[PDB]
This record gives sequence, C-alpha cells and structure tokens, in this order.
Amino acid sequence: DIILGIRVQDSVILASSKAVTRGISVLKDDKTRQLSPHTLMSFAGEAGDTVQFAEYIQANIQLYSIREDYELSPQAVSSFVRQELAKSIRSRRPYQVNVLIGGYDKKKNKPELYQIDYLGTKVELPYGAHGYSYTFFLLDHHYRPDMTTEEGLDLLKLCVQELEKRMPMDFKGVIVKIVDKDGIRQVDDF
Amino acid sequence: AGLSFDNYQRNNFLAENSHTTTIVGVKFNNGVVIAADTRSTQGPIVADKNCAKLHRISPKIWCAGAGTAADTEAVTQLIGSNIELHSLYTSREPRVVSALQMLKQHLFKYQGHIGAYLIVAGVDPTGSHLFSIHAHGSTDVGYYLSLGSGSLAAMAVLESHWKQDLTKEEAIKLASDAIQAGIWNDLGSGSNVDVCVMEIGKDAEYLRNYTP
Amino acid sequence: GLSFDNYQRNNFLAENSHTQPKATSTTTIVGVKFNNGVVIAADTRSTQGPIVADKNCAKLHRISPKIWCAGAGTAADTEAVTQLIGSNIELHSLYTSREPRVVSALQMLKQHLFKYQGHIGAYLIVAGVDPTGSHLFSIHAHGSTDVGYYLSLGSGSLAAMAVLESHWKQDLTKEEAIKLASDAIQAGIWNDLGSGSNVDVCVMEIGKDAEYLRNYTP
Amino acid sequence: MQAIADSFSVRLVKELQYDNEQNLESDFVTGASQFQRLAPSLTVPPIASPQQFLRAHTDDSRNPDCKIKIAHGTTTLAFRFQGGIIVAVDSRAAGNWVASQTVKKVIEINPFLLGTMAGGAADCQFWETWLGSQCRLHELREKERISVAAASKILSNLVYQYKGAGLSMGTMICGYTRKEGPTIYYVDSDGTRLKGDIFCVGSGQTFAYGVLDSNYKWDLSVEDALYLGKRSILAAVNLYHVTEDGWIYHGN
Amino acid sequence: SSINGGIVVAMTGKDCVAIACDLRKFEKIFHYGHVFLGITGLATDVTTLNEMFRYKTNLYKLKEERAIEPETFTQLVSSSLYERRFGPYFVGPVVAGINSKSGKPFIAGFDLIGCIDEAKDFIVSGTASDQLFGMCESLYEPNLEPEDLFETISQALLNAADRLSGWGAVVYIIKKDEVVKRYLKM
Amino acid sequence: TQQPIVTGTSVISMKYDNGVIIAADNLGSYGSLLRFNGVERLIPVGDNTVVGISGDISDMQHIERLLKDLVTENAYDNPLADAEEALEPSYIFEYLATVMYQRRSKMNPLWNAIIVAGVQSNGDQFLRYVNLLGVTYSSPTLATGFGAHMANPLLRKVVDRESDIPKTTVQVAEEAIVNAMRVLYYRDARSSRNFSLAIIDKNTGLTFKKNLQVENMKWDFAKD
Amino acid sequence: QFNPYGDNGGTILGIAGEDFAVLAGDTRNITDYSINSRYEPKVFDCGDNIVMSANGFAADGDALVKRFKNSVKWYHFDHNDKKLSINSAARNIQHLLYGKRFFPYYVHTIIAGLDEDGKGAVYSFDPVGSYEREQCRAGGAAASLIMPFLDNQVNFKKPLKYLSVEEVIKLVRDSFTSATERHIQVGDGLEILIVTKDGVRKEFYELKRD
Amino acid sequence: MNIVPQDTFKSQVSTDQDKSVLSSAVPSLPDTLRQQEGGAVPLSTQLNDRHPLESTLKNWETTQRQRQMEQYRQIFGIAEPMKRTMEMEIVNRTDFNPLSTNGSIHRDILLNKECSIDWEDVYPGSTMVGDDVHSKIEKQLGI
Amino acid sequence: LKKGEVSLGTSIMAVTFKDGVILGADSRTTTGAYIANRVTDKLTRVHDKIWCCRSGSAADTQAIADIVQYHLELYTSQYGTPSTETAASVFKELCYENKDNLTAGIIVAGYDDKNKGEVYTIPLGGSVHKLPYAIAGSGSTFIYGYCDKNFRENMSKEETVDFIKHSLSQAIKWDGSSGGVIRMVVLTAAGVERLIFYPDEYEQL
Amino acid sequence: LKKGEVSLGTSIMAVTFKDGVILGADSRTTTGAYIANRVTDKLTRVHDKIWCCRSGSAADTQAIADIVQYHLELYTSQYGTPSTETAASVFKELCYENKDNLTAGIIVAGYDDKNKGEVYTIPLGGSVHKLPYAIAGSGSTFIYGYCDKNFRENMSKEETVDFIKHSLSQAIKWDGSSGGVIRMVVLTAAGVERLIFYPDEYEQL
Repeated sequence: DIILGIRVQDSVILASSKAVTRGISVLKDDKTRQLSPHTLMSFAGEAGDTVQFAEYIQANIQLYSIREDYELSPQAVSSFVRQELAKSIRSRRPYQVNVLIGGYDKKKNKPELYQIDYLGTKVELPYGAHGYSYTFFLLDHHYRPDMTTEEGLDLLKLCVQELEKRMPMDFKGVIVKIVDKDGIRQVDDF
Repeated sequence: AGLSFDNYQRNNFLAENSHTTTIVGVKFNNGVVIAADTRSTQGPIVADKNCAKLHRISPKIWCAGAGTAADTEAVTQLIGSNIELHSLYTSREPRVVSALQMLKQHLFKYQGHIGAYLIVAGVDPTGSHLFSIHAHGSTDVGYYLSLGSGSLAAMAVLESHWKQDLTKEEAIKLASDAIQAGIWNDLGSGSNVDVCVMEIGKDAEYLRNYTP
Repeated sequence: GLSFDNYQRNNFLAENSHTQPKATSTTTIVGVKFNNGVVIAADTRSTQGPIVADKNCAKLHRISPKIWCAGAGTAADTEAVTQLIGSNIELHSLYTSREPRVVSALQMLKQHLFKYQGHIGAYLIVAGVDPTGSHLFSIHAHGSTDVGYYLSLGSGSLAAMAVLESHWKQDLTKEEAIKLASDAIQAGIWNDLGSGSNVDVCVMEIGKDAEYLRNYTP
Repeated sequence: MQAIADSFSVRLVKELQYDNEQNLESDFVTGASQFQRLAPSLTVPPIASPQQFLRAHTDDSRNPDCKIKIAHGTTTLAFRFQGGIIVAVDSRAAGNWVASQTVKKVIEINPFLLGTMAGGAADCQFWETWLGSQCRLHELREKERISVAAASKILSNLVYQYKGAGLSMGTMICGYTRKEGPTIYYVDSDGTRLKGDIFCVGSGQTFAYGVLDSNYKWDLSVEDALYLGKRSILAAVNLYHVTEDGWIYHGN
Repeated sequence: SSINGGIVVAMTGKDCVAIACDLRKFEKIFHYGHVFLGITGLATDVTTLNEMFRYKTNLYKLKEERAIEPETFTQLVSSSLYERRFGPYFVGPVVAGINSKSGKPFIAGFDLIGCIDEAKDFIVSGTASDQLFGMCESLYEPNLEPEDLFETISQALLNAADRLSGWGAVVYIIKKDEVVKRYLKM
Repeated sequence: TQQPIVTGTSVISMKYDNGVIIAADNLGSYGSLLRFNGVERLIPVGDNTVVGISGDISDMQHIERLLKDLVTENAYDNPLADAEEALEPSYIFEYLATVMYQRRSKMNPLWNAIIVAGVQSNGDQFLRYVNLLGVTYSSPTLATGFGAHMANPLLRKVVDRESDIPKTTVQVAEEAIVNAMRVLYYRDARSSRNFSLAIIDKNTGLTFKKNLQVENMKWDFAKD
Repeated sequence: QFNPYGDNGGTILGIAGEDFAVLAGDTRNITDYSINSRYEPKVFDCGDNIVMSANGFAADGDALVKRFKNSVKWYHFDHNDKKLSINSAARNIQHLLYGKRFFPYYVHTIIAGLDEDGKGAVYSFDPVGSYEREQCRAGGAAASLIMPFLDNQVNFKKPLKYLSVEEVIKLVRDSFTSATERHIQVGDGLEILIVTKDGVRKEFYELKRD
Repeated sequence: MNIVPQDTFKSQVSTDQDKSVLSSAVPSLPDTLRQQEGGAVPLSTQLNDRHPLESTLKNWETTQRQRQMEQYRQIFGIAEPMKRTMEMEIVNRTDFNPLSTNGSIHRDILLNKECSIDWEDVYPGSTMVGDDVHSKIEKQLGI
Repeated sequence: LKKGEVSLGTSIMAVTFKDGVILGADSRTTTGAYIANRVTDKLTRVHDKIWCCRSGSAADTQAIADIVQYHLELYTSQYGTPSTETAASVFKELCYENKDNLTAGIIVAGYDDKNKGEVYTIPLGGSVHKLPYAIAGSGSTFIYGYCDKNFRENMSKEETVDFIKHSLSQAIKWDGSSGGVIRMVVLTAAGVERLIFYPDEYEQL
Repeated sequence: LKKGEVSLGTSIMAVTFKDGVILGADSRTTTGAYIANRVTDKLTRVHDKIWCCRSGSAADTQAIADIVQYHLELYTSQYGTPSTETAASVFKELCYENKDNLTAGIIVAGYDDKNKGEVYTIPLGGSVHKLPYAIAGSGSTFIYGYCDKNFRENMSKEETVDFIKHSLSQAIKWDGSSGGVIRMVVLTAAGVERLIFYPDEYEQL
C-alpha cells in the first residue's frame, strides 16, 4: 500500500506495491495511471473509490490533450487533480486517498513531484511517501538535490530493502517507473 | 443557491477525529430608548474595550442582538435591506411591525438554526414600538426589556425604577443605570455605555460612550 | 451465607465470549377463599422457553401441614425461600408448642424478601388455616404483601382473574370453590401459551386435615 | 391548461397512495411497465438513515427460512493457459433442501462467459442475469461478441453505483475471446476490479493457491490443468473449461 | 483448549439406567459409589464440582457408614448449586443411579442454581433443542431391557453426532448389582 | 404519528346465530388523566356495518373522515345506490386494511386497531380485525388491547368453534359481552363505566345503544 | 423508531409429483403468548396451472400475491390470452421480490405447477429473490419435523416417482399429523392445493381445533 | 396545508434515475465523465448523512406557494389556481437565456418579490464537459 | 419541542354562557424558573369575534395563528363573516397535517348569529373537540375538580366572570408558571368586551 | 424507585375537625394499566388512635410502618399513650435517615386528650409539616384548588365527611390510578369509627 516518490535533478522515480486486495490471493499494475506522455500518477488508499477517481482524472486529461493538441504542464495537472478531489468530497464523507504526481516540464525542462492527501492539500516536495507508519529517515539523511538517476535508484533500492525486512511473504515486490525527457519507462531489474 | 451545505460531511468527519453583554430597552411616554454595553470578549480575553452593539435597521428603527454574532449581523443587514426596498416601493416611512414580521418569518424559516436574539426598538407614524425576538421565531411585546448575560441585574434595576409616564431624561437615566449595573455586577459586561433615543417626529439621537 | 465469589469472572465471561446458562423461570396460580377454608390451585405444565419440559409439575409448596403456597418467578428461589420459611415455622411451632399461624409465615417471608432488596425473584400466593381462621395473602418479590379473597398470578393471570371476577361470591362451598379455581386455571391454560395439562389443588378447611389433590381434572 | 385545471380539483385515493405513478406501476395498476424497465428500480425506506435501518433489520436472525441466502464459497480457483481457462469449484453441501438437481454454484451468464458466485447468492444471480442481458443487447447492437473487459467494467460500475447500500457480492468473470485471449476479472461489491491469472476464493483459498503456484505453467495440457485444479480443490468438485467456442462442464 | 460444552443423555430402563456423554483423559461422567453425575459446561467448573462432590461424598460415607443414595445426592447437589446464588457455575448437571434398597432407577437434572428437574423418561443436557431431545423422544420406548436401552442410547448418540469427524462416546449402564462401561470409538 | 397522545381502551365483538354484537367504552385519556368523557368509538357505516377503532384520537377522526367520504362517494352519481349498491362490510374492511398497510409501508402508520363487524348481503356474518402494521385476521370473537387478554377468554367459553355459532342466541351473546365489559371496568385503570353497544342482525337490521353503564357491581365484600 | 416488521408463524410444504404438484399449508396465528386467530388461507391459486404460497408477514405475503395476480392479468391482456409458464412465473416472482432489495419482504415463497413436459415442478424463493427448483421443499418452524418424516419413508432418487396423487396427499396429511403430535404450533386445519393437467383441486383437511 | 416541507425522501432509486446524464454506450448506467462531480460520488452516498435542514430550505417556497394555491382553491375555486399556474408556466417557458441564471423581472412580479431579498438572491451560486450553450439547448428542447 | 425553544406554560379557560362566550388567561411567560415577561397578551384575535389561546411551542402557534388569520381574511373577502366551526376546522387541519414537525395546541372561542357562541379545543396531535367549556395549560390540572363541581349551563355574565376568576385564581395560586393579571374577552351579540383583574383583587376571594 | 416495584398511586386525605380527625383514602392498587387489587385497605394503623396512609414504594412503607408500630408499643409499655407528634417524629426520622435507599411518604393522623387530633405529612425526602388538612397521591393534584375552596376550621363531623367524600370522588374521577370505594376512619374522644362509601353513592355527587 506504500507509494514512494523521489525527484532527482532530471527525473522522477515513482514506486508502488504490486497487488493486495482483501484476504484473496492473486498472482497478477493497478495503482499507476499514465496521465500524459510525460506525467504519471500513483494513487493509494481505499479500494473502489481511488481507482474511479484516477480513471476520471486520466479521462479528463486525455480529453484536454486531444482538444488542444498539446501537453498540459505538471503544475496545471496537479492543480486540476486537487480541485477535482476537493469537489468529489464536497457532499459526502471523505475517503482515504493519497496521490503522487510526477512529471517533467518540457518548457522549463525540470522534473516535478507533487503530493495530494485525502482533503486536497497539494504540496510540492523533493521526496514523498505514503502508506508507511520511519522511512523519511533514509529519504532525509541521504538525499541531495543534484542526485543522478542511478543514485536515486540506489536510494529507492535501499528503501525497498528496508521494507523487505519487517514484512511477511505478502510483500510481492515494488513496481518502479521513471519519468524524464525521453518519456515514461518501467524499471524491471530495480 | 442560498446558504451552502457543502463540506458538512467533511466537517463532521473532522470533528469525529479531533479536528477543532448587556442590552436594555425602555419605552417612555413619547418614544423609546435602547442602550447597550461596549465590551467584546473572545472568552476570558477582552478583545475590544469599545464596540458598537447598537445596529440600525432603519433611520428610526434600531436593534441590539445576542447569540451568534455573525448570524445577528447578517440577519439585521438583510432585514435592513428588505425594509429599505419596501419603503422605496411604498414611498412611506417603514413600520416596526413590518420589520418584526420579516424577522419572525425569516427566523421561523430556518427552524431555529440561525441563532440571533434581538431587541428591536423603533418609532413610526403609528407610534413607538419595542419588541423582543427569539431565535426560533417567537416575538414578544413589552415596555421594558433586557437581554444578554447581564440581563438579570438590568431587569432588577428596571423593575425598581419604572413608571408609566416617564420623560426623555428619566428614560435615558434609567437605561444608563441598568447598563451600569450590568457592567459592574457581570463579568461579561464592561467599559462604556451606548444609547440611542427615538422620539415621535424627531431624528434618532445616537450617543456613543454616553457614560465612560 | 450465599456466596458472591466468581461474580467478576462471570461478568468477564459474559462480556467477552461466553453466555451464562439460563435459569428456569417457572404458568397459572390461583387462590380462592370460601366460607370455611381456602383452596390453592396451580397449573402442572412447565415449559423450558418455547418448548414444553413437563406435563405434570408440582408447583404447590408446603410450609406447614395446614399452610401452603404457590410461587412464580425463579423456581429455585421460590423453592429455597419456601423451604427456609418452613424450617423456621416448624422450629417456632416446636418452641411455642402451638399450631403455626399464617401471619407468622407472612411476616417471615416479607422480612426475608425485603432483606435481599428484590434480588430474590419469588412471587408467592400463601393460603392456610390456623386457630384464628382461614387466610390468603399475596407476596411480592420486593417484600410487599396484600390481602384478598381471590388471587391470581403467573403469565395467564389475566384470564384467571377474569374468570374469578365472573363467578365469585361471598358464600361459597368447597365444591364450588374447587370448581371456580379449576375453571380459572383452565381459562389460563386455553387462552395463554404459558399454562397447560392438569391442575394441582390443595384445600384447607377449618378443623380438618389439608386435602391435596393431584391431577384433579382427570 | 386543462391538465392544470384537473390537477386543482378534488382523498380516498390519496390514502391508498395511488396518486403516485411509481405506486401504480409497482402494483401493475395500469400496465406491465414494471417488467419493462431495463435498469431495475430498488425500493428504499423513506427515512433519514436507510442504511442503518436495513443493517439493523437484516442482522436479526429469527426465522432460518426468512434469512438472505449466502453462497457456499468453500473453495473456487480459476487459472488460464494456452488452451483456455480452467475453473474449479466444490460440490459440497442435509438442510431440508432436497432437489432434483445439484445446486449450481457457477452462473451461466452466456454461452461464452462464466461468473463465479460468492457472498450473497441473490445479488450475484440477479446482477449477473442483468449483466447477461446487457451483454446480449450490446452484441445485438455492435454485431460482435462483447469483450470480457467490457462486461467486467459494466458490472463494476453497476456495483459501484450502489456502494455501501447493502450489496454483498464477489464474482470472477471468466472468458475467452479471439481479440484478447483468456481473461479473468474479479469484481466485488466494494468496487474493486482486478484482472488476474490465478484466482482462489474461499475458506481454503490459501492451500489451493499454494498447490497451484507450486506446479503452475503457462504451457501445459488440458488434462494436466484439470488434474491440477482438482488436486488444488481437494487439498483443502465441479470443473469448467472455457475455450473460444464456449464453456464445457467437466464435473466429477 | 476448547473442552467447554458437551451433551449428556440419561435414560431409564426396566431395572437399570443409562448415562452417556460425548468425547473427543477428560470425561464428563464421574461416579461416587453407585451414583453417576454428568456435567456440561466450563471445564473448570466441572472439575471444581467433581472435587467438591468427591469431598462431600467421602465425608458422608465416613460419617453415615453407608453409601449415598441418588435422592440424597440430588438434594445435596441442589443445595450446593444454590449456595453460589450470585456467582453460579456455568454448568448443567445430570444425576443417574439405582436405589440399592428399593431398586427403582432414578434420573434427575438441574439448572445452574440447583432447580431439580426430575423426568420419568429421559433427560438431555447441553443441547436440548437442535437434534438431541427430539431424536431421543422419537427413539424412546419405556420398559426396555439393558441391551435394548444400550442400543437405543447408542443410536441416539450416533444420530446426534451425524446432525463423521473425530467422535467418541462413553456410556454407562447401571444395574442394581453391576455397572458396565463402554466406548463408542466409531 | 410517532406516538399516540389521547387514546381509547378496547373494543370487543362476537358472533351469534343471527348476526354480530360489538361494544366499546366512551373515554379519551390524556396520559394518566381521564380527560374527555364524550368520545364515541363505534361508527355505524352504511346500513348494517359497524367499525370500532381503538387508539389515537386524531387518527380515529381521520379514519372517520375517510369512512364518511367513502359513504358519500359510493352514493355519488348513483340514484339507485340503496339496494344493490349498498356497501358490504367486506369492501370497507378491505379498503381500511389496504390503507393501513400502505401507510405502514410509508413509515407513517396510523396508531389504531380496527374491528369491522356486520352482516353480508347473503346474510353471512362478517367480523374481522386489522392493526397498525396492516396485519388482518378473523375469528368468531375479537377484542383489542386489554380486552384481548381478559374479554376474549370470557367470550370463547360461549363461542369456541365455528359450529358453536348457530347454537348461540342474541340474549346469550349480549349478556356475555356485557359481563366482559363489566370485568374490563373492574380491572382496567384506563377504562370507563360508560359504553356503547351495537347489534347487527339479519332480520331487524341494526340496533345502536348509547349511554350504557356497568351495573350489578359487587363491592360489599370490601366491608370486611 | 417505528418497527414495521413482524411474523405470523405458519408452515408450508411443496412437493413435485410425476404428473402433478401438491402445496399444503397450516393455519395458526398467535403472538405474545396470546391467541389471535386460527383460520386464514395460506395457499392461493394464481391460474394457468400455477399455485403460489407465501409464509411470514401476513401483509407482505398478501401484497406479493396481489401483485403477482395483477401481473398475470396484464400478461394475459397484452399477449392474446397466452397461458403463462411456471418458469416465467418464477422469474416474475424473483423480480418482484428483488424490487424491494433495501426494504425486503419478510416472507418465504413456494410455487408449484406443470412445465412444458407435463412434469410437476416446484420452485422455492429466498426472501430477497434467490429462487431454485426443488422436488420437495418445507418451510416454517415445522419443516425440521416434516422433512425427516418424508425422507424416512419415500426415496427421492416407495419411490416418489411412482407415487400417486392420493398416496402423496395421504403422506402429506400423515406428516402434518405427526408434526401436530410432536410440535405445538401445527393444527386447526390443513389447506392443500393439487395441480394436475385437469386443473387445480382444493382439499381442506380438519385437524384438531386446539 | 403544509408549513414545513414533507415527504422529501425518495421511495426508490435506480442507476438511470437521471435521464439527462445517461451513457450512450450503456444507456442503463450514468455517465461519470459528463457528470463532472469528481468521479467518486455514487448515488447511494446521497441517501445518508444529510443535514436535516437542507430539504426544508430547498422546498420551502414551493411548499408555501402550494399552500397558497390550496387556500385559493378552497375559497375562490379552481379558476384562480389554474390562472396563476398558467401565467407562471407561460412566463417560465418563454424565457431562455443560456448565459445567465438570474430570474426574469416578470417572474418576481408574479411571485410578489419585487422588493424582497433572501439569501438565494445574494448567493446565486474550468469544466471540460457540458457547460456550453448546446447542452442547455438540448436540455430545454428535449433533444 | 426543540432544545432551547420557548414553551407556553399558561392557564387557559373558555366558558360558554347564556349570552355568548368568555375566554380568559394569565399573563406569565417563563424560561424554566425566570419570568421573562410579567405581562403578556395571550388572547390572540383571529377574527373580529373569533379569538384563541395557544399552548406548546410559541413559534409554531404564532405561525399557525397568522396563517389562520390570513385564511379567514381571504374567506371574509368572499363570503362575509365566517363561523367558529370554520376557524376550528382550519386550525385542526393545520395542526394535524403538521403534527410531525410542529407542537401546537389551540383553544378557540367564537360567536356567530347561527351558533350563538362556541368553544373548541385542539390538544397536541390535532384532534378537535367541541365542549361547553375548556381548560388548558400547566395550571389547568389543579382546577379540574373545582371546574367540574362549579359549572352550570346558561349562566349569567357575572356568574361566568366570577367562575373564571375563581378558577384562574386557584390555578395561579397552585402553579409556578402562572402570572399576575387575568385577562378575559367576552364575545356576545353586543360586541367584544375586554376585562382585566389584578392580583390584589382575586387573591382576596 | 427501584425497577419492577409496586407504586402506591392513590388519593390520600386527612382532615381535622372540631371533635377530632378523619383519614380517608381510595382502594385501588395498580401495576401499570392493570388494576392489581381493587379492594385495598390503605388505612394503616400504628396505634389505637394513631393511623397513617402510605405512598411511594409499598415494601419500604410497610417496613417503616412495622418499625414505627414496634417503637410505639415499646413507648406505650414504658410511658403510656404517645402523642401524634412522637409518631410523626419517628416516621420522619425513619424516612429521612434512609432517603438514599428507600422512597416513602406518610400522612399521619392522630388524636389525644391534649392536642385533640392532629395531621402531619412527611413527603418524599423526609421533611415534616403540620397542617389543618393534608392531601397526597397522584390523584391529589386534581383537587388542590377544590380543597383550598371548601375547607373550614372546626367543621362538624357530617361536614367533614361530605367534604372528604366530594374531594376523593373528584380525585377518583380525574385520576386513572384512583378508584374503587372510599374508606374513612374517624378518630375522636369516643373511639375509632370505620366508614365505607361505594361508587354508586359518591359518583352521583
């Protein structure tokens, strides 16, 4: 259920769990939606509402990209996501949801990472994590603004090793995606 | 449209998760006087030592409120706008009975969820009027009325020294004495006294800091 | 006396995982007074909740050879209280070398029930004869007593009371009183699900031995 | 204007509540339109808290035959391979329900799709019949066989529109199409749609899943797959084989 | 570990009684001479009652210089249960026996505070509404031989068990002279 | 309503060989206070039908208004609505039961118990009962409230089976009902001495008696 | 808060014969240990060789029967008086029951009739709409006594297939008699509807009037 | 003759209860993209945990007008409510301004609110879908 | 009733006499134990000769009285002076149709040429009863026996005035929610008369 | 009041007249809406010319009355006939010292050659008050005003009998828990006199 995000000087690395639902065992990613060719969204929280919200956001962003024949900036995407999340709970009990948005602004050629909680509080962060009750110790002590992609991957591997030290066999693994100037890639070895 | 109910469920969810004055009115033989204290407290702390608690609905119709301050101010302003529009439409001096009816119906519409307890005094061509209005939509008529946390001392003073035929000066003195007793004997009342006197055929006289 | 041990343990078991076994809660009881004695009758069918447990239950208790009672509520409490008062009455009669009186048993029962502040669930109808005459009383579980000519108790007490109000008069014979009590118990049996089967009768007359009848209806 | 005049002219009908069109339709007063609505209408109490009312008046066991039936759900396992999809359920039950035929624990949505039953039995039966009708209408409209993903998403949206209302159902849609291949989706009443390859649901799901994972291969044989499914079931027995031509029952 | 709960069946024959209990050691039936008692409920309370009754029956035999009769034992159990009026054990006991002087079989049952429930046909304790009391009533026939009574009680136990897994039963057949103890490891 | 405020006590009815007899006392109690002493709880609807309502007074008046509207509408635009169009007790009871069930399904029930008695067109006796939940049932004898626990045992001793109806005369049934009313007055705090009676017969047609008081009361034994 | 639910405590039994069907019901209405009524119909004839019964809340069952009859009438009107089949009736009853999913009926329903093959068919419906086809189905408090009695004598694999209409009626009457002798809420009467290719036959057997 | 609004709850619910936002692919399900409600708002959530005053406020003026019409019908006849409703319908139907939501002057004159202000008037009340003139035209003309 | 809402703990008495009707009440409004107003006019005029007294919630009763007065003005604009039965029917309909949300009880005293003065009572729940006389309020419970013992039909004006004065004096004496002055309205054929009595007058009776 | 007990809802009166005292009561004992005992003698005697009537909880009042009779027997053995004041003091002490466990209220009537008849009332709580007349019970609230309007000092025996009969008849009429017959005990210099009045006599008043 843990979602992680590290913003290195030229890339965004998003990590998520593989799959877990109720007490049902499955083999089988269903927690990351590609909003834009250079913008990715990772969502965690209650099952049933988070997926619907992510699909709604992805549909809206794809419609905007089709209409304008242009790619919306990660900041505008984050603002739209925050507004939609705040609107969704304006007339009902709030549901647990945490969203990490990682993008690469082409106009400024800069990676960006944003975190939105269940009430709709968008915060721009160099690194972010949810679902862990800590893990910020490694993310704070060994973080630099000028870290390369390899260094960020090594830090993420250290965090994953820490996770795979106090968890049962249910921890299948970690799915890792990288957003940079060349687009969105998936990391298999790490 | 109107007052919103959005984020009501969100507010309840946050609450479940640990996320958180003396007024008198005296009617004398040719008019009405309304007096109030001038201290605003945010609990134990005195926020303001000189606050105007006498609000105006019409040039010759004034009121003073208690309960929820925002609700009292909003309802008074809305009724003032309605009264001004009605007077412009009819080209006549507004009546205290019309303001009473509008306030009563508006307060009964919300079934007591708008907390505003008012003393409304005024003078219109039919005479002088003084009413007390409850937050649920019930109104009462009297010759002398008191309101607020210091209303008991004020009522004692009014009962001590009230007569049928009172002059303007006697009524002003009686209202000032009632507010002074409320100020001295009640912790929530203090500072100065604000007075508003309304006679028949004369402009309303508004005296801030009548007794400092 | 009665132990209070394992009270906290029982509360913990009830509040965590266990259910305390229930106690038998006893069913029409009637008492009719005629010109020279009293008659006390009771239904003989006992049901464990919605299931009938026995078609012949002896709910008539003996305090003295001429003082009898019938109880409703907790059966164990009724039996224990009646037996204790009977032992006290026997000892008192031996001490005074005189026939026991109904008023003495009434006083003992009332004081004992008031001692426990209603925690003993026994509601009794006590009839008897003594050198002073024939007596019939009703005793509440909290220690209050009442005097009457005809009394009814139990789940089907309303039908029995209706029958008694229908066919009771001051001058009655033994046979008429027995018939009236049997009719009241029968009405409680037919018009209520808490009573059934036969009727137990006990007749106490002045100057004669008490007559106990089991299964009077057959 | 004449309708306006009629609407302001007049008691006995009002108390019978026949002045409402919904009451007339539900009682077949003027026609059979109640059986003409493709999307069924569900009745709720006209009170401030329908959900807690239903929960309190449902969690009250007084009559064994007045309770809502629950699907067996002992152990159901589904997997896919090059030859299609193998689904295995338990033929375990008696309870005063003597019948000519055995109880069917797998819903036959259509000659090409299978739906596992779990949780509430009535919810699964009703909503999968509705899903089959929707899929048939879609096939008639598009002149093509509807994909398993489309049907699973339709069911997920349907169960999500009533989330928290009281539905308790979890199903596994299994199908085989030329467009996609073999597909298995899991949809529960919460609103979770999960595509998978190996699924095990029930009390003995852990042992069956372990047995399956011990000897699972994409390239196997139909006999090998059926034997593996039966062994996984028996570790804690009806069998279904779904291929492009449809589903065939291999119960034993 | 579990142990709590169980079933006890008592039936009266011609000149004999039959008392049977279920079993997975820990047996719910204990004898104090020629009187048998089976207790259903918490294992701790069952053991406590067994120890207390062994104590009291040993003292009774030492004083009276004779064995204790089923009626006297029934009265003793009732009084002992009523002593803990406000702290009662979570138990249901059943007493069976043969009066050594008159020969008439005796069976009785109690609630948790000692209300005596004496039945002339049969008594079921632990569960008396699911599948035991009705089947015992259907299978009961008065005035049966000891072998017929044993067969009836074994059939009743098997019927209750069916309505398979690890199941056993202990059955005692009591005559005026000798007692036969049998198991049902089926 | 959510809860009743002013309530009635009980209505009791039974069948005899030629018709039915119904009775109910006249009292409206405001809690523990016997407030009103002029409330009539027996409504003669039509020619040979009587409806007895026990419970909330406001809902009883609402039901009376409904019955009056039904009577007026049945005879509306029908000059011959007196011989073949006369309302039968079965139709009135069916309408009342449907109304009660529909309002129960609306979560806004009528806090009443209704007993409908009369003689059908073919001379058959009709006697049925319905409650606030909408559940209806029929029996040779019927009662509500405390009368369901005390008056019913007294009446069933006269008519216990269906075959007992032809054996029961009008005098016996009337005496039994009067005795039941007296017993109810004996052992009911909310009861009233005054009561009203209605006899529906297939020969005479109807007889409604008001201002009836419980007589022959025995209190002399209280002297001791 | 107002409680709109209740129970009346009946007993129903439906048996699918080789060329017929039997639906029998008991009469009893008592609550809070007080006797209310003993005579009320429990088995209704819906026509088209379909017989329906509902046990539970009396008002709920009556409303369900009324709705089904109105639906059958409209189906006849709108389809040139076409006869309705047993399975179509079962589907209609399932939809009617599930239309109240969040305000459920507190009743259990059993229907019986003849299919297109002429063989007796019986369907049992769960309170919210789960329906199934069974040869024999007993509902109520006395089902736990009626069902073992039937299973002891006849076999559903004297075989039930060769049983006659009179034999099945006798068996049902004896089962109800045994339940009355053992249970305490069965008696007064027994209303039986028999569905054959010639129509529907009614038989009211008078048990003890206790 | 009501004062406080009554019968504000819904007896039944359905997935296609709002015909204006039906999905074209599956006409029996709502279209979440065109709803623009955030995408995580099931209809069931609209049945529980509501403020006990929202229904009273949203149906207050309608209830008052219905009571007034009932009084007119009782005292004056059918013609007076018929004429009032006819005038109101004619005024409402002939006004179509997709670029504004403010009511017409004639509507306020008919409702006797020429010189009356409530919080509805003070507070009358981005999206990529369904906020153009064409959507309002389709809603108005039933297209 | 709602939390913090004013309740009408009054003493109301309407009596019909040979020449019409008299409706009387006290003048105290309380807030539990503190007297908010020593002098109040509880006699509400709905029509020129149709008056009423209110109990229960003050706001709900005031709204109902205003609506009924508006309805009677509309009726008078068409068919002239209404009757007490019509006003009672309107009150009953308003109270019964709104009993699920409003707490209100009314006592209506009227006069007309046809009926020559009548009294109606509408308690909580919305049922209308026509009585020769009616008493209501917190203090009314203390004068049930007194009023029952001392009521006659077709009394004179002074006899009815004395009866109401004595009964209301006793109700004020034994009740803590009843106030100083007694206000009575006499509705007869001659017109409407208003009478007021002070504590120093009736306390010496 | 402990749950499941019996409440003594009744109509109790005690009136002092020229030649002594009279204590009157009804004879109804109800458990909810059901009359458990319609013939009840509520005139408890604690001494030859000292009587009392009880209210509250039946068991507690009976225990207190028994203890008071024991105390008065001891006093009579020691010093002779006690005065009504002594019995009232014992009642007050017993009720006050156990007011946290027992709910009891007593009305004590007595006579002696010195004081010539006295009435005392101990309401719930344990306070004592000496009055020319006393009323108590659930049905008393309806006759308060009546009792305040028809009591005179030094009435004759017949006048007091009529006054008590009328007041208790009204209380029975207006109270649901009051009914049956009226029982009165007259305590004078001559002795103790018992009077019983049946419904057919006082209902015609």
